[PDB]
Amino acid sequence: MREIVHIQAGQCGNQIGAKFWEVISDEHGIDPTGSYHGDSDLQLERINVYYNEATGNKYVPRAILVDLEPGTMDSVRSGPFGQIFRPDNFVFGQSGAGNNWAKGHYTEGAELVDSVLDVVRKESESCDCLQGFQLTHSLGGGTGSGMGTLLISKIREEYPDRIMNTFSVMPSPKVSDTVVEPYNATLSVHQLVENTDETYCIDNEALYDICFRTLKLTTPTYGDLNHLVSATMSGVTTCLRFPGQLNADLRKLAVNMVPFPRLHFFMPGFAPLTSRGSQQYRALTVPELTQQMFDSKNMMAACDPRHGRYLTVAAIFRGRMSMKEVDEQMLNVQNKNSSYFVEWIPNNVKTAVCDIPPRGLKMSATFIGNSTAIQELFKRISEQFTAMFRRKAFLHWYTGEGMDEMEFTEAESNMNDLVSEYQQYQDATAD
Amino acid sequence: HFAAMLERLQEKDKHAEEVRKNKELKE
Amino acid sequence: HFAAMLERLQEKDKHAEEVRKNKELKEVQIVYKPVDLS
Amino acid sequence: DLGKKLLEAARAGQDDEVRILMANGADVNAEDDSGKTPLHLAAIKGHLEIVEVLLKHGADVNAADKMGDTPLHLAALYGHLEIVEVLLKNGADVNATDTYGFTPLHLAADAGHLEIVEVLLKYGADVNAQDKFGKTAFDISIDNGGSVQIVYKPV
Ligand SMILES: Nc1nc2c(ncn2[C@@H]2O[C@H](COP(=O)(O)OP(=O)(O)O)[C@@H](O)[C@H]2O)c(=O)[nH]1
Repeated sequence: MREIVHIQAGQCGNQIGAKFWEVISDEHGIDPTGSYHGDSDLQLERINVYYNEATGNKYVPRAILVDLEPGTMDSVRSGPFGQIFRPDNFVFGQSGAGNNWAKGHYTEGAELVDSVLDVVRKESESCDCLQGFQLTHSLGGGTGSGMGTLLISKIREEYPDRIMNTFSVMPSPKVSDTVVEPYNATLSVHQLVENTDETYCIDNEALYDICFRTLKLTTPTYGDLNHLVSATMSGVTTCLRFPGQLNADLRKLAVNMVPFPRLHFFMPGFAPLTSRGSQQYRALTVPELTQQMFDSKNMMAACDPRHGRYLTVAAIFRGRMSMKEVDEQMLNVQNKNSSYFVEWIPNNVKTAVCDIPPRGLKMSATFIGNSTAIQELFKRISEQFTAMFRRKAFLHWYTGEGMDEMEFTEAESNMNDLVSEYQQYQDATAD
Repeated sequence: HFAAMLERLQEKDKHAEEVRKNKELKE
Repeated sequence: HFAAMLERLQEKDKHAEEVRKNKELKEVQIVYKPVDLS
Repeated sequence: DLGKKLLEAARAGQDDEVRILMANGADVNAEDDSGKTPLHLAAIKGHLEIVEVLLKHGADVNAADKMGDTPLHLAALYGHLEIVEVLLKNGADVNATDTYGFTPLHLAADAGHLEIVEVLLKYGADVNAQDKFGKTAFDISIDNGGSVQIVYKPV
C-alpha cells in the first residue's frame, strides 16, 4: 500500500522531522500515544503511507531518527510527540560531527551507518509495497549533510528501484555564522545531484527573509523558521497522504516534475504565509490563493521565479473551494505570465485539490516548481564556496578526516555544471 | 542500467575505505 | 590459462601494495652502476 | 532590555540604530546566548563603523565568548583586515587564546588571509604559538595547502 520510510538526520533534520510528525499527526487525528480521534474517514484512508498499524489499533510513524550528537535523542523524546516514535528506530552516536561533512560522511557517520541501515532494512521489508524514502536534513552542518548523504548512497545500493526524496535545508549566513557551511552544502549538493530523485530546497535565506520582511519578526528564531518548514512539508505531501488523482505517489510526482534526471531541485511555495500566533479572520479567495502561492515573497528558496522559466509545476489547493474557479485562476497565471513557462513542455502545470485544509486555515495552497531560476540558490552557494576554496581555507578539517582536495574540486565542478544545465533549458526554444 | 548504477555506488564504497585508511596514516 | 596465471600474479601485486601501506601505518632512490669502457 | 536590541543592530549593520541605542544607554558589553558582545558580532559581520563606534563608547576590545574567542579572533577568522587593524590600534591582545588554543594568527592562517597574518605579526603575534593539537599557525596553512637516480661510480 505505497509506504514511505522517513529518515531524519542531524540537529536540523530531527528538528524539522519532529515538527513534520507533530503537524501531519494532527491532520490525521493521531495523538502522541498513536490513537486515532477524528471526524473524517479521509484521515485514515491513506494513513498507511506514513504510519504502521501496531497491535491495539495504534499508529506508529515509519520514521528513523538519527544523530551523531547524543543529546538529540533527549530533545526528540521530550517533544510533544516523542512518545509516538518506535524506540528501536532511534539510532544515536556519542561523538557529534562538529559541523564537518567529512566526519559525518566518512568517519563518525560511517561508524554508525550500519546501525541505521539495519533499522531502515526492517521498516522497508515490513512494507507491502515500498514507494521510497524521505530524508529531512540540513546541508550546512556535519551529520545531516555528510551522514544524510552517506545514508542516501547506502540506501540506493539496496533499494535502487525506489524513489529517494529529500527535504534539504540550505544554509544562509543570515541564520548561521559557521564558516564552513558553503563547503558542507557543496559536498552535499554533489551527492544529491547524483543520488536523489527529487529534492525540496528549503532555503534558510528565504525563510529568514519571509520572517523578517513579510511576517515582521525583528529576530526570527528557529521556531519561526520551522513554522514555515512544517507548513511547507504538510502541503508538499498532501497528495501522498490523502485520496487523489494527481501526483499521488513519489514516482508519479517525479514523472510529472523531472524532465531531466539532474534537474530535480524543487522550489516550494505556500499561501497564505503566516506566523505562529497569527489568527485568520477570513479565508482567502481562489484568486488571492493563486496569486500569492506563485509570488516570489511566498517561495521557500531564495530565487526570483521571474529570473528563470518553469519546467514543471504542481499546485495543491486545500480546503473546500470551487474547482471551476481554481481551473480558471490556474489558466489565468499561465496565460498572463506565459514568458516564465517553458513552451516545449505542453501542459506542464498540474493542479490537485484536497478537501482537507491544514490547521487554522479554511483555504490554503502549496506550490512546487521545478524552475531554472533555482540556479540563483546554487550560484550563491558556489560563490561562497569559491571565496574560501581559492584560499584553501579550513581544508585541514576535511583532509584530516582522510578526504582528498580533489573531491572539493569535483563537487564544485558538478554544481557549476548543474547551473549551466538550468541555463541551457532556460534559453531553449520550441524552434 | 541497474548494474551500472550499482557499480558506480560500489566505487564510492571503495573510495570511502581509501579515505578511512588515509586518516589512519595521519592519526 | 595464461589469463588465469596473470590474474594470480596481479593479486600478488595488490597484496604487495597492502604490505607497503601496512608498514606506513607503523612508521629519491639511488641506483649505482660502474663506469663504462667505451 | 537594550542589550538584546544593541546585539541585533550590531549584527544587522544598522549604523544609525547603534548610535541611537548608545545614546539611550545600552550596555556595550551585553552578551548573546554564546557570550558574544556587539563587538564580536560587528567583527564577524564586518561592520567597521559599528566597531569604531562600539570602541569609542567603551566596549571591551578583548571580551571573550564561551569559546574563548575575542573580537580579534573573529575579525581574523572572517577575514576583515580593517577591523583587525582597528582592534589592534585599540589594544587588542595578539596572543589571546581560545578553548582550542587558537590565537588570532591561527585563525587568520586557517582562513587563508595572509594580509591579516602579516598585520598580526607586525603587532607582535607569536609565530611559535601552538594550539591544543600541537600545531602552529603556519602548520595549519601548510596542512590546508595539501623517483630513481642513476649514479655512475668509478671502481
Ligand atoms: N531551518 C532550520 N535550520 C536549522 C535548524 N537547526 C539547524 N539548522 C541549520 O542547519 C545548519 C547546521 O546543521 P545542523 O543540523 O545544526 O547540524 P548537524 O547536527 O551536524 O546535522 C545551519 O545552516 C543551521 O542554520 C532548524 O531547526 N531549522
